[PDB]
Amino acid sequence: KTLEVWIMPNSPQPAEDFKALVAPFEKAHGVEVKVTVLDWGVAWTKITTAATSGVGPDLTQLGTTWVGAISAMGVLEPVDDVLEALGGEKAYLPAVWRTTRLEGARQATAVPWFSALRAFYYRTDALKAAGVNPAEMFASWQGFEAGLARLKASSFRDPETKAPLAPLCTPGKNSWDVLHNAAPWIWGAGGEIVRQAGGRWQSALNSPESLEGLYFFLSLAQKGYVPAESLEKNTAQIEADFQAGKCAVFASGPWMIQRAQVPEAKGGFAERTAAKNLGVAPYPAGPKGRYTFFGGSNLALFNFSKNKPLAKELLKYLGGPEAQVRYAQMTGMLPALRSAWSDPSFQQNPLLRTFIQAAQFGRTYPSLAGWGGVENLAVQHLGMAWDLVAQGRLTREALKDLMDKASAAINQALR
Ligand SMILES: O=S([O-])[O-]
Ligand SMILES: [Cl-]
Repeated sequence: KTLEVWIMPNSPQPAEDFKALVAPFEKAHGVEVKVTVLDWGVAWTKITTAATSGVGPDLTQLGTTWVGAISAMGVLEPVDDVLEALGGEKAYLPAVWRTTRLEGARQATAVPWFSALRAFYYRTDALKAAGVNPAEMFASWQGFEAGLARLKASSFRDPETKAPLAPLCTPGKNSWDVLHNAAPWIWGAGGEIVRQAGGRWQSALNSPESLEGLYFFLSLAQKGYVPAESLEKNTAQIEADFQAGKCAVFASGPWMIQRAQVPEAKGGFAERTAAKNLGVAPYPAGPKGRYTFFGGSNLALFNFSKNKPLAKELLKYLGGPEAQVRYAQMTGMLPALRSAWSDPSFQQNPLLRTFIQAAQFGRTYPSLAGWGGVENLAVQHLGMAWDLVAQGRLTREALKDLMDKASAAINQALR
């Protein structure tokens, strides 16, 4: 008696980690869980083919931003029942709960599995040497920029590189997460990517507030705070640069905390100066709010499964306390289930405690069926803004004309 699950590579040994996660469930139910690991390069197309053909697994992982699109194809089983048995809506952050359904939909089609959230890592030694107080650097945007000006002026050299640290490392346009990097700034200025008006969704990227947050973020790169080399690279490469002592400050997820403990030999950075001088702070309070970008993944049940009762039991298991703590450990993510945040594995680690403070500002995109195309069209136009930054040519006026073009393309795709 077997269940099939599709996952993406969430942990260092994806298949082995997941088989170890579900071993107590297999024992309690006398069943085998078969897991297939889908590379992020192919997971979407594969899940899409499963949806159209009626051929696929019992359960699939979905990126949180995938929920709307797959739910709208009519192929996912309602899991309102699973979510109630896990404690219902108030068992989750509002931003995580929004990812359980197509936006506006009556029934839940996905169970929260784990959360990817971004906070700022910083070199405690570099801020010390630049005379930057971390509380002030991360309390306002003015403080954030004043902090980067002291880090730019600083004579601090990394003990290993014997070279200056870049004040801020961030990707520009050559990364999968272009929109995610900008989102906190758009939100913090009081804006948003999409808005409801006359009862339908429209681009809000050209709103006054959205443009202010975007220009604030992008102009940091234009003022000398971000290396030109950062703008050509992806998030993984920027991670590597921070580990190798080239960056004072950069946004990433909780997984860096585990990597700081792992030898270079085994793909961690324990021996690097950065590992022993690691601070974390949430994104700084904006003038019109304070927001932490949430992503990560949920689990869903194809309505063609012949094993819905056992699959729902496995959804309750994976979504529930013990597996929530266990898989967060394996993946270096935060549990989707808020009760799992009190586990000693989190509470005994001050860096994880800071990620839990960052979690209270949690915000996600609305779960639109057409979210992919909105994000893709946004990212096309943000990329052109990053090109202007790279030349020192981004003005507020030039940013507005690109986001007006973005907004016309987005509105047509939504209309
Ligand atoms: O360092 S103590 O806060 O875990
Ligand atoms: Cl939004």
